Amino acid sequence: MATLKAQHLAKSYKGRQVVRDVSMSIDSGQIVGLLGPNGAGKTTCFYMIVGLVQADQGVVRIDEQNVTHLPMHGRARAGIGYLPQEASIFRKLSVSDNIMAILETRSDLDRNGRKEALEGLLQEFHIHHIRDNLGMSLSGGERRRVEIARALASAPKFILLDEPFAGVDPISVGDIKQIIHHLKAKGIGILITDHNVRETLDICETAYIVNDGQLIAEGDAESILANDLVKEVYLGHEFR
Amino acid sequence: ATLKAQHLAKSYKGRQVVRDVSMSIDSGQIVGLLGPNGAGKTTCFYMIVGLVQADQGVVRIDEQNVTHLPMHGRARAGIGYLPQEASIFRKLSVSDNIMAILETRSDLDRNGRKEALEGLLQEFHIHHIRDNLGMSLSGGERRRVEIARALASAPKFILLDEPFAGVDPISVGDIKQIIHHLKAKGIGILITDHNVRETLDICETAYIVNDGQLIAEGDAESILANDLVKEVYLGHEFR
Amino acid sequence: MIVFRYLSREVLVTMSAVSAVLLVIIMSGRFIKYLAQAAQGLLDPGSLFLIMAFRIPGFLQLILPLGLFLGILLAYGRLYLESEMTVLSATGMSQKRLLGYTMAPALLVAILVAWLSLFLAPQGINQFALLLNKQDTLTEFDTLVPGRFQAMRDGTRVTYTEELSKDRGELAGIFISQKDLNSSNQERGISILVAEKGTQNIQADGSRYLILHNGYRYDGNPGQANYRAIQYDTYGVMLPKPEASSEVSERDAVPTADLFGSDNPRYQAELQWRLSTPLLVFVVTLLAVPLSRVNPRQGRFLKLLPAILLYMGYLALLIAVRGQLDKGKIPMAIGLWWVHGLFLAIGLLLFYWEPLRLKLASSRA
Amino acid sequence: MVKLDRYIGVTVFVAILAVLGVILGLALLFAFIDELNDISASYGIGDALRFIFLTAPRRAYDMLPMAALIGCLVGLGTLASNSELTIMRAAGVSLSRIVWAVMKPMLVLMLAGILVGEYVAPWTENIAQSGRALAQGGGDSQSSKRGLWHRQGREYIHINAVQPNGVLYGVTRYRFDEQRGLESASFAKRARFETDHWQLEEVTTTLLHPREKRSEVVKLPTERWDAQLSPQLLNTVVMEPEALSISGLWQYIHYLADQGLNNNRYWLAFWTKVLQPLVTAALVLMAISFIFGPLRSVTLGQRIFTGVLVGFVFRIAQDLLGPSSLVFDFPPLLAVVIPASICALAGVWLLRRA
Ligand SMILES: CCCCCCCCCCCCCCCCCC(=O)OC[C@H](COP(=O)(O)OCCN)OC(=O)CCCCCCCCCCCCCCCCC
Repeated sequence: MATLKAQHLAKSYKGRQVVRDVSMSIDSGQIVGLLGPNGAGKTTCFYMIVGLVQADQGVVRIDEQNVTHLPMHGRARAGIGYLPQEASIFRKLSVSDNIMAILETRSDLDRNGRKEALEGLLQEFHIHHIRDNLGMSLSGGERRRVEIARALASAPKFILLDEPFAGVDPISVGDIKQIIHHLKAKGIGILITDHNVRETLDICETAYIVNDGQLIAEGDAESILANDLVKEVYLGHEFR
Repeated sequence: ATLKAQHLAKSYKGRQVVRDVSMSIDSGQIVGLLGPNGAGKTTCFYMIVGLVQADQGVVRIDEQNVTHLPMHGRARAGIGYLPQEASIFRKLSVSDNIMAILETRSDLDRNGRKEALEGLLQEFHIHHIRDNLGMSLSGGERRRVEIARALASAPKFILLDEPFAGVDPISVGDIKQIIHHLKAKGIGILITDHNVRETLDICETAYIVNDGQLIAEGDAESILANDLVKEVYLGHEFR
Repeated sequence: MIVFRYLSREVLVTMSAVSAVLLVIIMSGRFIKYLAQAAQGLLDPGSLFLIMAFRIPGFLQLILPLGLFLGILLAYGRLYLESEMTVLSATGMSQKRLLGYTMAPALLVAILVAWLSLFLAPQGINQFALLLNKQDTLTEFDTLVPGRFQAMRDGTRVTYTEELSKDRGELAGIFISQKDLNSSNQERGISILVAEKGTQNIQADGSRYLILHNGYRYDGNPGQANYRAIQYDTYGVMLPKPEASSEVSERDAVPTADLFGSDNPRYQAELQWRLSTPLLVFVVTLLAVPLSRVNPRQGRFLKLLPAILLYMGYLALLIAVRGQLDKGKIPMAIGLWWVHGLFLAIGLLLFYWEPLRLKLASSRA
Repeated sequence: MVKLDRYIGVTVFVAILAVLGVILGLALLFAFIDELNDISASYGIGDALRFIFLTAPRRAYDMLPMAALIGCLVGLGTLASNSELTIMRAAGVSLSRIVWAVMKPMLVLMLAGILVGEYVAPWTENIAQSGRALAQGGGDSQSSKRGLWHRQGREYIHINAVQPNGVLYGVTRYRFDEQRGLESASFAKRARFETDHWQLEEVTTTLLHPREKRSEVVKLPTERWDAQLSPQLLNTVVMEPEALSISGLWQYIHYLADQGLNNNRYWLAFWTKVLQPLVTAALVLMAISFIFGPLRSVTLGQRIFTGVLVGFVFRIAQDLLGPSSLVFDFPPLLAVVIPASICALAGVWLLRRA
């Protein structure tokens, strides 16, 4: 049971202030959404948690271990995964090699352990039938499944998804939600940010609304959809 | 007026993308162009626009046949276009933004151009930002100025490319309001977008294109009840 | 061990392509120079595909470090643009580990460059000089024009004949002004060897063989009354081709074995120069990994021209320091290693910028 | 169509000016670094800096077409990547109208190029080269590399430096007799052109009677010289054929033709200086074709890299085909027409392909 806590985050680009005292918390086995208007500090907060943006104030700690000053690989070794929005598969490496290139860097696995881990990751995500196709010849669903398996190959405690339901067909969101539920069942604290409010609020069991660089709401779908301030600044009065 | 695309086809390297897709956009009609990402929907949209050379078929705007004319010839024939990305003239003011296209029109004289510019500024509620550079505009104001500039060339049909792309649920109301205002003028809007719910809401007729073929057409209720669509594109759990 | 041979293949392929393009461009430029010289009339058009063939090793040894620099830049920029390294870093890969992965192709490139520098460029330059001098494709004295003068270096030697004939004999007059650049104040070294007949001959044993048929030699400088008249026949004077000697010296052709035990400062400076071209490989490898971090807004190609300018400045500074070395001014103890260390320190500053910023921010809070 | 024309013209003009400034700065820096090799006591740092800064207009005029190509690429790609040309095309503006809008500033740019290359570049280039020669050439009878040699009936003259206003430095005359004996060897500090008169002020001749006697050095204060060297012709021979004006090149080509020498080196310079507008037009046409084709979505760095590479290839081909016309047998006109011809052909092809 882990806990990724972001406390009093603040960031100021140019001379203006984008984020101002946003506090978050994601447990283990919990799905959390980070929603808000485009111009607000939603993406900035997400990246400050990820490690791509250095927070000016505030701390980011996982299990009483400051990772706010560590670089991206330091956070990754601390147990914080990350999956980029666009396609990020090794184009010229086969599907098995995509996962093995990450399994080979694990210091707690031997050759037999790596073999069994690769077999388990291939069978579990139903990508065993394409275990030899190059990553450049994969469709969207297979590419996403291989990317998720590759991310899991490094054994993270938290996975931070960046726009999973981006430019996907209505049938394709079912696969993404199945994968996210599988990750939650495994015991990983997924955190999602996305433009697609409906499916994000459907899959997430807790949501954070960030407007004007502040946290203006928090709670499940019912509490978010019944908030006058959120309905005024973000969702309008005619949302669902 | 009436824009017709008939027996459209287009084959890329080796493979075939579009095979015998036929549509028809009337005047005062809002029409959608939906389908799976891989299928030939964007290709059909661009072939109607004039950005992709169709291998077969004919595009006829009313009596005229404009399948061979280039993009500017089609635009002179009365086909507008609004790109998905921001396309505002960055170094030109809003009034200059509209005027640089109003000067192109040959049926207007100086007084007519001035009156048209004043009417366009007053009609889209941009008369209070007429002296701001195009690079210093917010999303809503930029989109309103872009639509005003598109109208400044006096088109018969406007082919919007992804209007509800990465916008808040607040702004879709404004986008729908602008689209309905355009329709009330007598313009045959055509929308292609990823947002299935919003497109099926605002539109009046929809065209689903999968595997390069037209698999369904009609209003939103008939599209949502189609078994083939519900099995290839929407899914059985879509509303 | 998979990412290792993935990055090492991408970098090597891109380096090969870039090096081929750069070699083509450099050879084309040198060809325009030599073609202009042949147009002036001081070269044989037939002996042009060996002059360029024996100069390829030097161009390759000067190009391969730049090829590796640009190949690393392009390959790692492609990997950064395609979100392909953000997922390597988000799983545990450090930046020192990336440097260690990058230093494997650099070793092969450095071995190739060291071989070219120490055993193949001297031989090519030796053969090029042997051709251009011994084989005397056509000497400048075989291109004389009646009534027009001909000069060399800083006008130190000006040859002219009044009459030009197919037989190349009994020329009306040979106005040669062989002037010493420095011969002390009293004697200026300027001498005129004018003859009634031009004795052009086989010109085989001592390259251009020239003798005066009758002989009228004066060493008297016009400034003073001191006149040195030698009215006897002038002895044979041996004329080498200025082009071969001007660009290629003896230091560029001596074997590497002769530089280790030598004491002549030119030879020691040349040895220090030879054991430097492998070193730029590692220096630019360290300089290239931090520089290849790009955004989709910047792209791969933004910082290619600045990299080329930086490499050219590196080479120019090395050449200037070698000149100041073998001229006896800069002591041989320090050599060019201070230039190498300066660029190494620039690379280290580039590498440790982000860790330094992170450590500074951590202590501030 | 006034506002769109002004918009495109201003963008292209500013981009071309910036690219030209950067290219000229780099060229001047490289020239100064190269010139540092020949530093000396008589030729100081200030003299080298003055020469480098005085040969600025020549370099700018020479490198104008490359600046035009790269600036057109950058400026038009700025509009193309912002989707501001798709709007013009979708409003009823053809591709030919956009090409003409881009071409309108090019006319004034190439007119300015012709004017400078005919009136300003030769003047400053002559001033600069003369200065370097005066500095690097006052030592003695045979000191400078920038000197001139001439032959009279029996006299042999070596002029260390040739200055514009009919004045020479270090005039040395060797007057051999019939028996090839040195009748008189002289050196003069300066000279002045007065119709048929050349006044060799500060002349120290050393004549020698070969009747077994010593040479008598005589310090004449002023001597008349019956030289057949016209200063106008003297300034032409000491100057590179590409550093002369178009009119001066025409006059010298005809003068060479009258006597019977080979003027094929000067015909190349005449064609290069005259046909420059066509070369710039072809280059900007191909740049426009590039923008509307392969490079309508790439980033700025790729456009700059492509422009630089294409300019390098173009200049390499132009410099390869110059001496190739003289060593081989084909007119020098084809050494200027061919590269621009294929550039225009490729541009027209890529524009037709849209
Ligand atoms: C004896 C003569 C000696 C000559 C020595 C000359 C040395 C010059 C070397 C330094 C020049 C560096 C300039 C580089 C600037 C690049 C920075 C940049 O991005 O500039 C963009 C700038 C913006 O311009 P802005 O006013 O914003 O335009 C919009 C207004 N509607 O754009 C600009 O407008 C700024 C850039 C202007 C550059 C002007 C210089 C080039 C033109 C002169 C060529 C040389 C010709 C000399 C002789 C001419 C005789 C007629």
